[PDB]
Amino acid sequence: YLASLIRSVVALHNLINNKIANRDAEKKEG
Amino acid sequence: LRQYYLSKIEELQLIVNDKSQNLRRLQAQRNE
Amino acid sequence: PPPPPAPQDVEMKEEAATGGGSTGEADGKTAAAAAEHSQRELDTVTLEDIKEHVKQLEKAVSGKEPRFVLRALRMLPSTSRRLNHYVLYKAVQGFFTSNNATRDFLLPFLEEPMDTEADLQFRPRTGKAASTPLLPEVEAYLQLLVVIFMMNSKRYKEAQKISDDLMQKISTQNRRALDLVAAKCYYYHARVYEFLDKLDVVRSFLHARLRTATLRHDADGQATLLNLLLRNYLHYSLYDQAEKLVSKSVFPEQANNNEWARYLYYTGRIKAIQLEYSEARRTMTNALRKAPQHTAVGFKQTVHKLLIVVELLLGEIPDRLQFRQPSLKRSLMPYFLLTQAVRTGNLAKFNQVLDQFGEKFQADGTYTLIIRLRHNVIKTGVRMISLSYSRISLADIAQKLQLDSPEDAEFIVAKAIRDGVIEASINHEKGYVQSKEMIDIYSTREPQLAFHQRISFCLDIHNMSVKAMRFP
Amino acid sequence: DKKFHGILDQGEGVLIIFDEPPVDKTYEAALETIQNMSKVVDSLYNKAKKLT
Amino acid sequence: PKNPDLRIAQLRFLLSLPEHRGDAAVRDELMAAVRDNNMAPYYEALCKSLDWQIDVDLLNKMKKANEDELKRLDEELEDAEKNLGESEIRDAMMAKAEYLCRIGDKEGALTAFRKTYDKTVALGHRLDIVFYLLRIGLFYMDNDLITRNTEKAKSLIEEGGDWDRRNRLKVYQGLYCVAIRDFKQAAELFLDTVSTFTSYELMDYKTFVTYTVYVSMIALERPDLREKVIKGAEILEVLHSLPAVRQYLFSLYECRYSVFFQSLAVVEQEMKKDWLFAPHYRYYVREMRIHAYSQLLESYRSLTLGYMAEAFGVGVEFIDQELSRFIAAGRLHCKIDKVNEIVETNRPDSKNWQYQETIKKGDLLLNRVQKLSRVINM
Amino acid sequence: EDNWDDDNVEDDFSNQLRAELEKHGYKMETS
Amino acid sequence: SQNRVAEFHTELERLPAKDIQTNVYIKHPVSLEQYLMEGSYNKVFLAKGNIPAESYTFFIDILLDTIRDEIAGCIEKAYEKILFTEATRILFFNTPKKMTDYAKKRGWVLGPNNYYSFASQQQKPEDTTIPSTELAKQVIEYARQLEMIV
Repeated sequence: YLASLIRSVVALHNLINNKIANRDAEKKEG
Repeated sequence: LRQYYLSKIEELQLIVNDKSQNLRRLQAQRNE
Repeated sequence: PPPPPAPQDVEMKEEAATGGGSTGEADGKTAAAAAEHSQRELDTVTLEDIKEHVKQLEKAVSGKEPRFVLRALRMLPSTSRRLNHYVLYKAVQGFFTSNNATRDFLLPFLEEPMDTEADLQFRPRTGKAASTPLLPEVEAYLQLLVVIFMMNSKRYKEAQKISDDLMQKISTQNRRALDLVAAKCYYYHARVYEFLDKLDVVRSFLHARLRTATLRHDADGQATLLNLLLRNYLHYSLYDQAEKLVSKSVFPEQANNNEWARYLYYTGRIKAIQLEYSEARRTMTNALRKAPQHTAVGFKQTVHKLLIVVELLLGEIPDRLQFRQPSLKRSLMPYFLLTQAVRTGNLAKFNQVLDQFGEKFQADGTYTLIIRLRHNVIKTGVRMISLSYSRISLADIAQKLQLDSPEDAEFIVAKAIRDGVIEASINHEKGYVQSKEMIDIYSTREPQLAFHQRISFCLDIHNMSVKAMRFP
Repeated sequence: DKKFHGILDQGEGVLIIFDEPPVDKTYEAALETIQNMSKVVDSLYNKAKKLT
Repeated sequence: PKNPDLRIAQLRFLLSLPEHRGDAAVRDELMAAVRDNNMAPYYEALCKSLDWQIDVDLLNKMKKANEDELKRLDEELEDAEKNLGESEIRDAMMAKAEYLCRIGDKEGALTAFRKTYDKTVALGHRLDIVFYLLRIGLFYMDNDLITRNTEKAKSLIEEGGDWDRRNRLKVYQGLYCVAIRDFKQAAELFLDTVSTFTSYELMDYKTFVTYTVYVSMIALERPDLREKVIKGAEILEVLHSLPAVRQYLFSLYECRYSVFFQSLAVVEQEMKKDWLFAPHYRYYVREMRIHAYSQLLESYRSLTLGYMAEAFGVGVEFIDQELSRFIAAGRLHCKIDKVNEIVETNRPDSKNWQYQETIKKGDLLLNRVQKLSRVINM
Repeated sequence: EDNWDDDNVEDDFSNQLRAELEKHGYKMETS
Repeated sequence: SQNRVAEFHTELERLPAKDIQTNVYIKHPVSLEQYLMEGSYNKVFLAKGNIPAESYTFFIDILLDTIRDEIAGCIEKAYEKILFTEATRILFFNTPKKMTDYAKKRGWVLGPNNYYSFASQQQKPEDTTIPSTELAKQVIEYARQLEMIV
């Protein structure tokens, strides 16, 4: 259970990192 | 009658659009 | 002259960018069920309520309406000519005069994005154009000799949904915004039908739109229509609660973590009024913690005022004011005065508290606490005794609860076991009420059952997170 | 003074003598890990809310 | 004399809070309301006491003369800033703040403190003026100055002069830093009492060690408490000075009980009769009773309460009603039996408590994770 | 924190009540 | 009297605040819920014939029948034994004609100086390792979520 809990927040970290670094880049590019 | 034959392709087009949106993520991962 | 021009800039540009990007996203990609500009509509829950209320009579916002309702846009040259016309329709406010569309030019302006040879391929621009007349009118909060104009614009918005049902509904999914529009308008519209009698025509078309969905589409619209049904179902809540529980409407699922909270609140009150308290407490606590993003938003003041009411009906005693806020400490004062009485056993002081503030208790929508609360006036006490003494006698409980007759003192125990408040058993050879202990919580397969749900939910969070990712 | 690992019984005059429970060290590290992860997800919520 | 200015708060709270039940202490405050105090609050007690007569006469008569003595070195700086040093010299208010903060009333002395905050950037006099301002906050029970300027006192001037100024930041105990929460922060600051000799503040170092040994009881039960209070040279020296407080400590450390209750009553004799009773000492008396019952109830699985009565004192029915309150309160985990006079205790094994704590913490974490998941990606 | 943080008890009767019990009939004739 | 308490409380929304002052004969059915949640059972059987305006005695006797049925079917597993005095005045009456009616109702028959026969308890058998195969399903699914490509 602790392994699943310690995996989920790493997945969420990757998700919000990709979304922020994508959206700011398309703000610059557009 | 005919509007049934519209709404069926509406649902099929929704499924096609969702799967075509899902495929591009896997295409990007394969490319990387 | 300093107050006009800066709203004229930011409140031109936010919705110009919103409309342009919404049309560009809804047509450029077919996967715009949850676009970026959807969050823009979330901003419209909070922007225009503090942005502008009246049309800003110093020549600022009254000119926004005839420009944004003059939209022809046949192709790229017509849209470019609209971009050229934007400068004149911008400067007409600050230079000469903003046109006085004083609360009446919303009805003949339905054909205004049909005048001057307009084609309507983007239905959401017409949805936002039908959303706009409530900005200087129902968001001004006057409700004085004006009601028929919002009802007319809402019938025009209904005709827009008939257009979404009949005119080119080729996988646009605009209803996923429109139902959200049918959120916000039919909030204050509901307030209009709160002002007058029962909304029977609203009941009929709400049921009709409730079953218009699901088979057509299902994303965050059926939940809003269900909740907008159920609030005024609970207004005249006479026998329809059985209908609401047999209403197979646990469907909702994703609701942006906000609508699901008030849906849980509503079904919690339904289940709380029908004597099932233990199931009501957990969903009440779930609804309280579901969206506590801001302090004292009105919803919290009511769910917190129902929560320990049903907890005191159960028997457990928490203190109320443990979240002292700008509108929690002083708003729950007779609440604290009532919750101080259950720890004691004084019935006369509790009756004096109830009679002193019965008008406020009737204002809270909690008429029927007292019709059960006196039962808990004994019941809580005996559970405290059943928490304190592992093996209590039959005669000591008479003076430990001042219940006079020993048979009367030993009769609440003959109910509290059966519904379930204490594990203890009584035997008629000693007259002694004695309980056991539980050790096997970790010894048996109790933790694995909860752990499987926790593991499944936690690991599925990873899948849902990875499923929305990189878009080069 | 935690010199002897038993429990007396007072009115029966019996000295109960028994050992101490070993292990139960995984759960303490798990609880501190979960609290530290609450700090981590607080920082992640801050990062997500700053740039939307 | 801003460092002896805390006589204002000290004797004004020595009377003014127990003035509801203080007769000779009114006469004690009489030759200090007029003879040496700041300002016009020397009247103020007529809102509680009698109308006053004579203090109208003299106290104005000196004060304007003191205002006539307030030209002082200001004009001497006006004829002494002719030197072009800093357009200033250490003659004026920066060397005259003792009157305007000692005799100045806080409605103007707060502005005087701000005036002498516009001063030299030397850290020592700045830290001194901040300690003076903290004491001036403790003068009138403002409970906002002693909140705001304490962060300045501890953190903002923490760039030099440390390890010897830290015995002047000991005012952050009993002050808005340490309220009626007579617990780990307050007792930790009080346990850093590596000193015997007096440094003003609260007066009468015996009172400081009684305060330290009073907060030590609510500090720890016995995790290494025997080193920090029992086995110390100076604390045993002042315990040799003060016999009844030594009895109060040794009736709990030796686990004798009984007479400990008598010592509690003696502590009651100065629990509220001091100045610091405007917050209540109920969260100390009840905590001591629960602590005593916890140390008695440990190492006794099946204890008859007839033994417990003789162990603690009297009151078999008092023992019954006290445990009936305290068990169902939530603390003191045991299960009293009304018949057969047995008080049986139950203690959770260290796998179930840990299971409950993991379940609760994981529940709040999974709720936070799901909320964060709903914030992004709609 | 105001003056007492939270919780506490509002019985308004427990003020060295064991000493009052010891004073109650001379500790019940020193039981 | 149809052992319905949910329909009672959801039914109590017709009169918002009217029922307290008036409804003097109707005070008895609404206060009977209040008495039911109290130990006024002996007072309930004493108030079986205090009805002010008109008789309509049928629901009063069905109320009697349902109260005795709820008591008789509600306590058969927490207590262990009853005697002649330990359940006559506790459940039935002060020795009523219904003696024989309660002597032939169900288990624990009474009459010869003590109430005996038809004891009721539990054995609680268990194995608890039966869902182990089910546990296998669970753990394999875990690896399933760990191993299909996202």
